[PDB]
Amino acid sequence: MRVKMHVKKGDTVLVASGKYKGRVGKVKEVLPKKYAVIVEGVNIVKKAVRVSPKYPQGGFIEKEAPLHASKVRPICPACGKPTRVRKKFLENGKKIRVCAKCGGALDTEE
Amino acid sequence: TAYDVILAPVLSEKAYAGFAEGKYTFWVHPKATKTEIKNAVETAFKVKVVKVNTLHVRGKKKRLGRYLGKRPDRKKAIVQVAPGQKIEALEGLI
Amino acid sequence: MKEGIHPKLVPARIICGCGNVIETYSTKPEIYVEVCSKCHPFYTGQQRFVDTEGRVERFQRRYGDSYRKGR
Amino acid sequence: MRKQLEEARKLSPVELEKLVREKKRELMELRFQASIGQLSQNHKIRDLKRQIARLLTVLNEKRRQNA
RNA sequence: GAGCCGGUAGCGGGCGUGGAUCCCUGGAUGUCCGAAUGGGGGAACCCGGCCGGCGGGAACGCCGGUCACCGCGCUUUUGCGCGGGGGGAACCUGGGGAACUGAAACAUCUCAGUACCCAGAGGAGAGGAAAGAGAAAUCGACUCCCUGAGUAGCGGCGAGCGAAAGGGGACCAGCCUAAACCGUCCGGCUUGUCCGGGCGGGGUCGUGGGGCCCUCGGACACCGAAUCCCCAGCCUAGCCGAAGCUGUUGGGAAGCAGCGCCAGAGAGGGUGAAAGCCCCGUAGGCGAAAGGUGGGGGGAUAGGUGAGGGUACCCGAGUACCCCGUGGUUCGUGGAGCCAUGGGGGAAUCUGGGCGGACCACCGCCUAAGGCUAAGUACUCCGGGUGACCGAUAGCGCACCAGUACCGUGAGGGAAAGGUGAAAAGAACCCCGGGAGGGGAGUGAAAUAGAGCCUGAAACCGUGGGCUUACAAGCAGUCACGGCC
RNA sequence: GAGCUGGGGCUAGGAGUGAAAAGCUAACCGAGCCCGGAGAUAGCUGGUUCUCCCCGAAAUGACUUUAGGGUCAGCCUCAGG
RNA sequence: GCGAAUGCCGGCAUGAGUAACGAUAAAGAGGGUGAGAAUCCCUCUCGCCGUAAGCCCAAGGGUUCCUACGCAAUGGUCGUCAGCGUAGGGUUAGGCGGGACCUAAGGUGAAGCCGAAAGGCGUAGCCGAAGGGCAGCCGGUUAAUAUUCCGGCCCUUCCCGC
RNA sequence: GCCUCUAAGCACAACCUGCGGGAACCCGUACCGCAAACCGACACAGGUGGGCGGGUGCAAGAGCACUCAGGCGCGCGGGAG
Repeated sequence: MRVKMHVKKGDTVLVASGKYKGRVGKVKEVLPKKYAVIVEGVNIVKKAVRVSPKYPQGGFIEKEAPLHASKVRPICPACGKPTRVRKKFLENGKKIRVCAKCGGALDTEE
Repeated sequence: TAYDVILAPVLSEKAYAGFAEGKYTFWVHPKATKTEIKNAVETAFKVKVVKVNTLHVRGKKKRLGRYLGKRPDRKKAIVQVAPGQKIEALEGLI
Repeated sequence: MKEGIHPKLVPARIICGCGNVIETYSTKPEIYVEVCSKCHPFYTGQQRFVDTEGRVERFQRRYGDSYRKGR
Repeated sequence: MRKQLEEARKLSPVELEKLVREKKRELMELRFQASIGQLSQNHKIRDLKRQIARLLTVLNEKRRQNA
C-alpha cells in the first residue's frame, strides 16, 4: 500500500468481506491503494438536478478500499506473487508466479 | 525572454463601444512602456497604433474560507486605430 | 582602529587604583580603588623624498626613523 | 512529443530563433482564445507552452556550447 | 512499474508499456528587492552614460551584454589579470566588559572575566615540538577525561574563591624561515669592499651554521591537502524476499473451532474487533550506477630530510634586563617569583642568556624577543535511531493554510483550534417555512455516530412526576416521632 | 505678538529639553519603554495536598546593627542501651 | 493525588429583564415594495443648519464607487436598508500633479582629521520642499471617472530635414 | 533664463531665428474625506492644515435672527405623564 502496489487493473477475489467472488480490478491509486472492484456499492439517491439524469441518483457506486483483497490467481486462486528469474536480455519480467502462475503478459489478458 | 507576446483583450463591456467607434482597450503586461505598447500593437496586429493610455488595478477583496486574499494585478491601457482598421476578428466577433 | 602605533601596537587597556602602605613596616593593606584607565605614547615626522610625515610611537619611533632612514 | 524533441535538435540559430518566435505568437493567439473553444483547448495551453519552452531550452543549449 | 497534471475535489480537458506520475544528478534560463556595487532610493522602485538589436528612423522604448567600493599582486607605463565583502540555532578566539544577591549592612571581597556590545577565523576554531617540567640525577610537544586535595594554599585570613608537576586514559609527525657566513647576483649610492633587493648553501628542533684541512659520500622517508589513481562511503531511487485454507458466532472477522505452515527474519505498522503464513519491498540476507565527500590500502608522483675530527670568529629577531603604573597566576597587595605590556632607561653570540630556592654564593634547567596543521574534548540548524519522555490546558507557545490572528510608535508582544464514519454510502423526494430549521422516507450494525457531528461528565437553564408550603423568625443540620407516597 | 499655525528636520530617557512646580519627554517619566542579567532579594504575608495509629512541645533562658528574626541552652518525638 | 494562594485557563450564574441606546434639530400623513416594513422607496404637510452640519484642495483610508442579486452575521433591536455578503464592472492626461531640473535647513558622503573595535566629525559632488522653476481652457458623454474620454477652441520641449 | 568668454571647435554645417515633417515614456484618477471611510480599542457630541464662505436685517463686520443654494430630521418606537 505505498509507491508499490499488489495486483493492478488485474483480477482476483475477496477473503474476509462481503463478496469474495473475484473480478474486475477496474483501477488502483498509487498511495492509498484505493482501488475499484465493480463489486459492492450503493446508488447515492443523488442530486435533484439533471447533472445526474433530469431525475438524479448516482449510478455505479463502487470505490473499493480494504486491502484484504484476495489478490491475483494463476491456475491457483488465493495467492501471493513472486518476482522473476529473467532468463532473457533486459528481462525484468517480474511475472506473477508461485503455485500456479499468472504473468499478466501484455497479450490475451491484462 | 524577448518574446513580444504581452496581452489579454479588454473584454470589458464599456470598452466595447470604443472598440466599436475606432479605438480599442486591452490589458497587458503590467509594465509595457507606452512605446513598448505602440510596438506590440503595431508589429502584432498589423495596425497603425495611434495613442495609448495606461491604467492599473489590483484585485482588492476576495475572502477564502478560513483565510482571505485579494487578487493579483490587472493592467489596462487603450490604443486607438488610425483609419478604423485591424483588431478585425476581435471586434467584428465581439 | 585609527590610533595604534605603526611600529607595533600600544593602544591599550588598564585596570588600576590603590590603597595605603605601612605594610611590612607596621601594617596590612589598605585597599579600595577598583578603577579603570588608558595608557600611551607620542607622534612626529620627517621625509620620503621632498614630501612625507612620520606618525608612529616614541621609542620604537627613534629606532624606526633611524631605520627607514637607512632606507 | 519526443518528436518535437527531434526537429528540435534539428534546427539551429536563425531558424530556432524565428521559429520559436512565430510559435510563441501562436500561443499568444491561444491567449486571445481564453474565452472561445476552451474545452479541447486545455492542451494547446499546457503543451504549446511546454513546446515553446523547449525551443528556448534549446537555443540555450546550442549557441550555449557555441560560445 | 505501469498510472499521473501537487495540497482539490469539480468543471472543462489530457500523456503515456515505441520505461507516463514519479525517486536522485546534473541542467536551462533563472521577474524585482536584498551585502548590491553603474546612479539615486522612504528595499522589493524611478535615473542614466558604452556596444548589439527591433520599431514609423532620429529625439521615444524594451530584450541584451554593459558600467561599485575596498585591500590585495602584477606592465608604477593607460594599467589590464587576482581577492573581500554577507550571512548562519550552538559551540571558538580575542576585543571592551555590569549591578544585583552573598559576605543577614557594606565600601576591599562577591557573583566573574560570568551576562552582556563588537571584530573575526571555522567546520571547529584554541593550544600545538619546551629561555617547559621537576629535583630524582628524571622527565620529556599540544588538546581533551578521570586522579591530583577541595589538600598546596588565596583573604575586613571573614563569605568564600581555590592550584599546578606527577599518575592513570585517549590521541602520538614533528616541521619550518631572517638567522649573512658564503657565493652569485640585480639595484646601488658612490666605487671599489655598505645597504637595498633575488636564488640559493645555512635555509638551527633538543643548539650548532658556516669558512679552513683531511676522514667524506655512490638506492628506501614520506607529507600538517604536497599529489594522483581506484575498493570510491554516502547522497535518492533497489530486490528478493519464510508458510494456511475450511469452518464458525458475526455489519464484522485475523477472534472461537479444525486441522496444515515458516522461521541465520514471534522488532512494528497496517487489513471494517486482539493475522508468525491477509497488508509491510523489515528485522533474513542481498542491492546496486556514467554525477557529489578520502581517514584506507596501495602504489607512483618523495619538497625535503638523512656523516668525522680541527680551527683566530662572523651568526634568529629593536627591548631581555632594570624602575614605576598594571594584567594574568590558587595571591586581594603583599618577605610575592614566572609570563604579559604602558610609560623612562635601553644589551648580550651558545666563557651567551631567562628560568628552580625575593635576593647571594651553588648544581641544575632551557635555549626563547619569527612562522606551519593535522589527531584525540566543544557544539547543535540539519538526517537517522532510541526513551520505568508527553497526551492534546504536559508536551516546542507552536500536531498543521500560529510567528500568524491580534496589541504596540518602533523595539517588542505574542493565543487559540486536534479526534463526524469501517469506508461517504454524508443525505434524492414528499411534508411547515422568507429561511433556517423542524416531520417523514433511504444510509446503517448505532445516528440520543449526524458536519463540528467520538467518548462528550461538573456549573448553570429548562419540561414532566412524589413529598412539601401562608400565625412565621433557622448557615446548617440534625436526634426522636408522627402524616404521606 | 515674546502671536497662531501646515509641511520639512535636529536634540532622548541618568540623557533630552525644561520662560523651572521637579514641568514634560507615545495617555498616571522625580529619574523613559521592550528584551536581557532573572527563576535578583523576598527573617514579610498567601498558600503548604489521601487514611489511620502512639506520644506529646514550648507561646522561657543567655549575647547578637539582633530585638514579631537567630546560635547555644530548657520542653518533644523515634532508636540503643 | 489538593476548598483553598483577591491564584492559573476555560466554561457558568448574579444583579436585571431595572441602568442604558451616543447629543432635547420634531415629526406626520398617503401611496409603494415586501414573507415582515415606526425603522427601505416615491410623494404631500412641518422643524434644524446656512456660515454651517455647505461646496473644494490637500492629508491620512485604502476599500470601496456603481449594477445585479442576498441578510442567517453587522448596525448599540428592528430591517426585504448599507460603508454589510456575492459577482461582475469601475478610475487612464506632451500642456493637473510628482519625477525625468534647483537648492534650505538637513542627511549622505570621493578626500581629511579622528577609536580598543562598532564610530565620531566632514569639503566636493549627490538625496532632500504645494519653497524655486515649468507648456491650456471651456462645453459635451458613461452605473461610474475627466482641464485625462469627445469636441470646440491655445500652446509646449526635443528629433530629421529644409 | 539673458547674456559672457575657454575647451575649442566653430566658421561649413556650432548657436538665433521661420516652415515642413517626426516625436514626447514612469507613478499617479473612483468614493469617504471639518468626517459614523482620517486620528480616539465602538456608526465614540474630542481633534485636524489653506480655498467664497448666497441673502435680508443691525453703524461695523464670517458674532447675531429667518433664511439661498446645498444639507439634515442625529438610528430603537408608543404611552401616560
